[PDB]
Amino acid sequence: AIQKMTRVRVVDNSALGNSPYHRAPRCIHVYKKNGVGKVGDQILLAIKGQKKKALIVGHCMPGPRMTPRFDSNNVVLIEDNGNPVGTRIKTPIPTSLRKREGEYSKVLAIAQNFV
Amino acid sequence: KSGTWWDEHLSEENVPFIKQLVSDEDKAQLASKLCPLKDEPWPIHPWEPGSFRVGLIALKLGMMPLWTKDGQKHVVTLLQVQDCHVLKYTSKENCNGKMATLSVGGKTVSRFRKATSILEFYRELGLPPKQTVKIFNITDNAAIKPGTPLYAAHFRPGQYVDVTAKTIGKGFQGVMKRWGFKGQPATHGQTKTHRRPGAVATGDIGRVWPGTKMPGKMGNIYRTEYGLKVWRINTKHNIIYVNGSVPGHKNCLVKVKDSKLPAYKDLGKNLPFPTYFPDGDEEELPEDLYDENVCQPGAPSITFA
Amino acid sequence: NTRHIAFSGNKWEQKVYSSHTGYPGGFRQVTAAQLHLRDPVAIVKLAIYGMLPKNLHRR
Amino acid sequence: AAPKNRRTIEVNRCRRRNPQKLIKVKNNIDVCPECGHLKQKHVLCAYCYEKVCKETAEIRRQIGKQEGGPFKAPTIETVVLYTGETPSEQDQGKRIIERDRKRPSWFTQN
Amino acid sequence: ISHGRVFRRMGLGPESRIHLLRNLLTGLVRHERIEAPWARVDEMRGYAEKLIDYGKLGDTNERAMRMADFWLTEKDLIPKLFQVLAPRYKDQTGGYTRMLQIPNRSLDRAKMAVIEYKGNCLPPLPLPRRDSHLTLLNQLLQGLRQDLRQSQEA
Amino acid sequence: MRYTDYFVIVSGTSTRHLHAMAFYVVKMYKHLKCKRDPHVKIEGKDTDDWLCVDFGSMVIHLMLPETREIYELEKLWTLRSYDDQLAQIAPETVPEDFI
RNA sequence: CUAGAGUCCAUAUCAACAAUAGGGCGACCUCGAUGGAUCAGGACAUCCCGAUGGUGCAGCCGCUAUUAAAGGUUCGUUUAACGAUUAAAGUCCUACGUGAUCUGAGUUCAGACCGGAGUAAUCCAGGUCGGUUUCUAUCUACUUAAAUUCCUCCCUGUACGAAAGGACAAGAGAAAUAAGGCCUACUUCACAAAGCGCCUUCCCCCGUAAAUGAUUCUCAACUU
Ligand SMILES: [Mg+2]
Ligand SMILES: [Mg+2]
Ligand SMILES: [Mg+2]
Ligand SMILES: [Mg+2]
Ligand SMILES: [Zn+2]
Repeated sequence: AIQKMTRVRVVDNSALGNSPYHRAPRCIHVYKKNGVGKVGDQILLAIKGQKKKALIVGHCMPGPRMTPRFDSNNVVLIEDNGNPVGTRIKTPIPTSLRKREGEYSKVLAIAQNFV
Repeated sequence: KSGTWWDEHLSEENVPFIKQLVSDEDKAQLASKLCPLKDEPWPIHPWEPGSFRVGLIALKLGMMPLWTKDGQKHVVTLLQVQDCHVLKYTSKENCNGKMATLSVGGKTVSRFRKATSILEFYRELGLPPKQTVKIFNITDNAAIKPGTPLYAAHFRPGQYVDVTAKTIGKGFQGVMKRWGFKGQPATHGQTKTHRRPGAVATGDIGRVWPGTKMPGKMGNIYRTEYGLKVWRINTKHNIIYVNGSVPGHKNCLVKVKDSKLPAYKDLGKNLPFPTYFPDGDEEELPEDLYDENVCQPGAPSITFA
Repeated sequence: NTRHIAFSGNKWEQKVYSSHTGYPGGFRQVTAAQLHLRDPVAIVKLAIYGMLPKNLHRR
Repeated sequence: AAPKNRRTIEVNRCRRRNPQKLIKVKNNIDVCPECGHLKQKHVLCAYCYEKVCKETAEIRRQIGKQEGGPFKAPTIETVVLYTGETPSEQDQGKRIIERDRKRPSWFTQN
Repeated sequence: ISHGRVFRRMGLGPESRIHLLRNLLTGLVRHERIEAPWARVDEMRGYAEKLIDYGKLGDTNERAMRMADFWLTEKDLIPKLFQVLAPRYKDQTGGYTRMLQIPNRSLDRAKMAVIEYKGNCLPPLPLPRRDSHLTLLNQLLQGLRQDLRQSQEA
Repeated sequence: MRYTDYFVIVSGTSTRHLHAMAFYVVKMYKHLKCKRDPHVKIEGKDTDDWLCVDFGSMVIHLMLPETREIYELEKLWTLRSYDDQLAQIAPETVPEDFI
């Protein structure tokens, strides 16, 4: 769904993710063997002259059945170790991060809506 | 000196009479084999380790989704067993091999479109001709008398089977479609090179290595899929619900037998041996044999813990 | 009794028989012990073949 | 690419006179039961088909002459009548075509 | 790969293919018997079969009138379809046309065929007939039928 | 809420302290009972400030008190969309055209 | 070979002066038409995966050696540099491996400009712009079943370690690639084909480690 040089939408309230020029950061690397990013995968963002890692929570590309499909590609910023950059999440996010193996309890705790 | 067919010289009043006459005989022959255990059956031996039983020939109907109590969805191929019988038995010594063989057929077809030698072979067997015939390697204790019918109950839910059938033919195809070559870019000066194979070998050998990937015919060859389990079996219609997809198009004949994978050996201890005999069974099987993990359509909606 | 033939010296484990199937990576070399175990009559068959005249009459 | 050497007549004979290059003998030829001319089993006889077309052409010529103008297709049935014929009891209210000829034996009257 | 493709690629394209079939259908309606290349006859046969089904719907049905308007280039044939062809086949539920093979034309040795509407006023075609019931093979099979018939009733 | 049944917040004094708590709780969990349910991995091992562990129906977030003030979690799980920071954020604007 | 480094100490590793082996200027054929794409074949002097000795090998990491070529060896900016990754981003041979499969440059051309030389015409191992080879296949040759890897969990925060730290083996889950199939759903689309979708994928590797035992693991008879 998301690959290199793909624009994404930042959903958390991180000051870094707020663009005063309405300019969307674009992914520069996907942390997977095939370079394809589905819901819950870790990628890299080149935002405001900084190479900040990010976690993707939603994509426009359709997925499996009974899985919610967003009309926009949503990302949430995290630190180099796993802590989120922003404080809270406003847009609804999938609940599939529980089943997936990885560090998803941090974002889920600060998330608000479930879909 | 001139070719002929069955109804070439038949009048208008004779064609329907012949069509129903052979139809009635075919049904009578098929129904006469419904009691194998009473028509002097061969001795039945208990299952032993290292024993191989006979398989089945079925027809690929289609696919339906299937869910489990875990909540996952799996696709299942509908394999229907129709008019499956054992034709002849060859002993180990006669078949000059390590194990004896058994011949199985299915999907009875018209007698008017069969060779004379094949027709007389079926005449003594007392069965209508089958469309395809497959050979199964069995042991001595797994011998079955010829003329014995077979059903989808021969397998059981939770058992892994192997299916082999001819794949869907695609005719002559290029390297991109046949071997998945990357091809060439469509622009930037490319001239008549978008699907060409390109280089085939090196210049020093001055030849082409045998087996080189080249454009040619695809499909219409026999392929086998391994490690397919049985989720459900329909007793009434003799239908097997094998996991995943199987080679071949719809309404194609697929040969089914027990899985040969090393991890699935020594699993026929509880399976019927040498086969299932509904006529001699003490009890009547249920309409549908499900898997422990398979959620029944009539069962209440699954609520997870 | 071609199975019970004897080799002078270490020809059982030193002599090898190399054949090629023609496909890439198809070069296969097996020793006398491996060939004899696989085919008891292969040793005598190959020895005579190499000493027969190399013409159409050999087959 | 150009040929490297001239192909000999021995090679050409092996190719031109190949068994599949030859014309296969047809075994679906039979005599027509009516006219006695040769015909194929699955193909209509040339003699009988052609004689029907000529009669059809003559009737169609009579159709147009009685029609006398395009875009005037009748909204009734049509029955062709030969010399020495009268309209039938069921032949009423249908266009009548007169042919100055005797009805053919193969043209059975309904 | 052409699996399940039930339409032939004829003419200059999908538009030309429809137009060619339409012209053949119009001639078949007007003349009740036409000869054309075998492949084109077979393709046009389905459209000819369905025309009567639309004709049976009645001229007052607006869907059939629009379909007849497009598929009949000559407007005089529309009254004929709704008042001649449809009444003739009102008792018949299918097989309004019969198609036969004719010898190849001398121009290009093409596979030729003839298609005509049943019940036409034209002289009958030399239809192929099956063997008579009085032949040796038929008589022997007839005797088998009688003896089998007398065996079951007794 | 479709997340869990009980949410637990634990404050510690040093990074070794939360790790000590994390290893202690999981060691008892594996040893004591529940062979049927799958095991649980420690989440946030590299993150010194924040550490968490999620069981089948209970989830705990071991974090330093300074992180607790920065990442206020108590009100969000008691007030849904009524939090001060959630009320602070602007709604969707869908930027309009210029002049 | 054993001077010299390595606290001591040739030989855990490095290495001087030397010595012994192996690997791929000449005008011998042709003056009568290099980079990348694709496909790769092969060697091992092994980048990754595997097995085993030594260590200045506690354990994790490392260094060095033996064996092993079945399998794998990334995507981007500029014209090797660094950007992010990976178990790894190997060295080569193959007429640049491969232009009658294709395609940037250079060996240079017909036009021109700058700097330089030349009286000039005109030149330059200085820089720059622009810039045409084609081909219908005659012959040879060829043209359809055994899978690998990473990550996570358990063992286990166990052995080891004063701590810092941190494993083996066996088992489980998930993912990727590759091979072979398929259309129930999603999607491109509709009697069908296809992937972005789904299903299946099964052998060993012999370097050495040890018993008994003669003239001591054995180019002694022998056992694992
Ligand atoms: Mg086909
Ligand atoms: Mg080596
Ligand atoms: Mg070339
Ligand atoms: Mg594929
Ligand atoms: Zn005739």
